[PDB]
Amino acid sequence: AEVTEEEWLSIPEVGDARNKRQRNPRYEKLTPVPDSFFAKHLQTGENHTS
Amino acid sequence: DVNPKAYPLADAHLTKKLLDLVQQSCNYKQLRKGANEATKTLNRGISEFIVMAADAEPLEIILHLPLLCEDKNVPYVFVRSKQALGRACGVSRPVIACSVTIKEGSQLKQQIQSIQQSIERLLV
Amino acid sequence: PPLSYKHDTKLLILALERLKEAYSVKSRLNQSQREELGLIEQAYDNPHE
Amino acid sequence: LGVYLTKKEQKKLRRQTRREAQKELQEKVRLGLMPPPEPKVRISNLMRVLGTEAVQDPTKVEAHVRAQMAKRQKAHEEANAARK
Amino acid sequence: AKLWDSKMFAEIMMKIEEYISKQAKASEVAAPEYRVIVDANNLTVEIENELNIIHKFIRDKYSKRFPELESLVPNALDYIRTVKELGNSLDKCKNNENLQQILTNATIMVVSVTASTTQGQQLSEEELERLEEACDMALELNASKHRIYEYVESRMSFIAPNLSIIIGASTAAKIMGVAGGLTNLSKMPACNIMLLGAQRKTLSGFSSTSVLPHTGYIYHSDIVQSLPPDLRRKAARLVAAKCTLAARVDSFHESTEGKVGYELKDEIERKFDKWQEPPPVKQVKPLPAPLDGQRKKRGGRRYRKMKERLGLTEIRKQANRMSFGEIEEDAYQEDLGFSLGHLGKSGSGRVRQTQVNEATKARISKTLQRTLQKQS
Repeated sequence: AEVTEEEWLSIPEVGDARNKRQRNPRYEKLTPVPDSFFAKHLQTGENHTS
Repeated sequence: DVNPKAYPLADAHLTKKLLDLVQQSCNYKQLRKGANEATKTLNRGISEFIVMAADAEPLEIILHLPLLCEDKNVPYVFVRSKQALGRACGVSRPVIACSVTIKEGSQLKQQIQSIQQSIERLLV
Repeated sequence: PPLSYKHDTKLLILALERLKEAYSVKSRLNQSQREELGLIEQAYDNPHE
Repeated sequence: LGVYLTKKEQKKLRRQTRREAQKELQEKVRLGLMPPPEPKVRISNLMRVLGTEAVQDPTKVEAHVRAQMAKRQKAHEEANAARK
Repeated sequence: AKLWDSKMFAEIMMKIEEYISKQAKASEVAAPEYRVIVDANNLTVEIENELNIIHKFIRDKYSKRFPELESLVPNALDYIRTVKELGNSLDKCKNNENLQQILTNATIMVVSVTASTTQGQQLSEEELERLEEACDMALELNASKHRIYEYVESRMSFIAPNLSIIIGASTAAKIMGVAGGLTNLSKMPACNIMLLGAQRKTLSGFSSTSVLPHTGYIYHSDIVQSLPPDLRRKAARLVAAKCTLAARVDSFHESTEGKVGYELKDEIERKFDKWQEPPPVKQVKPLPAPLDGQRKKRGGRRYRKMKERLGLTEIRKQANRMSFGEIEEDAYQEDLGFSLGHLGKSGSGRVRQTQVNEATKARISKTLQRTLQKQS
């Protein structure tokens, strides 16, 4: 109750610290696994005859 | 005029050639902007001359460079407007001091030397 | 590790394989995973660098 | 005295002039004063732009695309010559 | 020897120039005060160099006793105090109460560990007395340096008024002392002043950031230390720059009242306020509405490249084809939910092996390439 009207007037608007890249990030696109993975998986499992 | 202390002040004719040479050196990356870089070059002994502006409210911030030049035997010259010097240096922000640096087999050599002579002709 | 180590390459190959096994089943990759895979492949193409 | 400008200002001025010219051409096309631009076709671009029609008569298509390439080349050369 | 000559030179200098400084200090307690100030601010460099000579001699002598404490203790004065509190007695290393006030607890542990299994032999009596007199003279010169820095702090109001206004008087005295003088400091670049008095603190297994390297007396000043750590280094740079300006004014004796000092300190405070200002109000973007209809998207070389990158490859197309009836043993122990499908499986319709579409090669971003080139 002791707060004066001027002190009420002085409360500042809350601001968000994080910048644009965190507030509104660009879409995180997805990409398929490279074919090198399937190539390595298939090459592995081959057995030497000796 | 505005800076009566700037005894080695260049005339209007010399300022145009000075700024043209500064811009050409910036094209060849032979220019160092700012008083600190000029001092660093003078200490390294790689500069040949210093072009400084006569408009600066704490003017003595550049006054260290001339004396050091007399220590390192390097010509120095004063210019009227810091904004023009900065524009010649390739920086929109005002620049009060710039230095020109030596490169092995530089194409600017002769022009440099010419301006050097002018400074010695301007001193007293 | 000396500049002329005999096993300077086998260890790098094994380390790259261990790092790559993190995505042996990942059908989708975000930016971090694809950057990691790109770094792994770039290191695999130029082992000396 | 003449005043220089930083490389940033040079890039911005060139970009603004180029964008102005492109918008000018596009709005000229909008108002019908200019025909819509034709695709720029080269030898590699041939089968992509005129693929459905190069099978009709390939030699005429080759002549047309070579004529377009030569028109661009000769426009460049005549601009240089007039600037000489 | 070198110690004897250095001590004699230091005593000769202290009997004359330090005595003159003492008389000048006691006068205020035609021979103007300016020459006394200048000779004191040169005496600081003289005693620093002779203390460096003393420290080198002490290092050379103590290498026989303890050839490792040099790397463990980088500071010269800390080295001298350490050898004073250690001497030939290395078993004293345990729980030294006196070592706490000189060395940090991080490095006392390291020096005790090293002295536990060191190969340094014990010095003889002549080495002990030589080292003891060397350390005593070194600490006497350190006390002289402290007194002369107190004198310079007292004279701060006269030598460099603006620069004393910008930062602490003790910091101003220390930076002029390490720089070599008001003129010597004013001739230094701003990027170098902030590096004054930056001891090469050794990382005791910790990261370099814990050491806080490239940090000078300006970084430890009053105003700089009143900032959050993430805002510290930058602040130091700013202060250094302004400090330089003050020197470049004070070395020419301008604004002796300190008007340039206020004109720089107010803008320093303004920059600090701006850096510490509360973040502004930023509206949040509402989620875009779902899309319907058709949106015209262009084609061309970029579209072709993106389609090639995101398109289905032959090996990938053969991967998600699973043979009916013919059961395949799971070749991935770590996960049974992963299979190659027809890839490598009988009846796949490919006599030869399906090659790798190199259009799907994994490569780094442009900015990652830039960073790698920088880190090369």
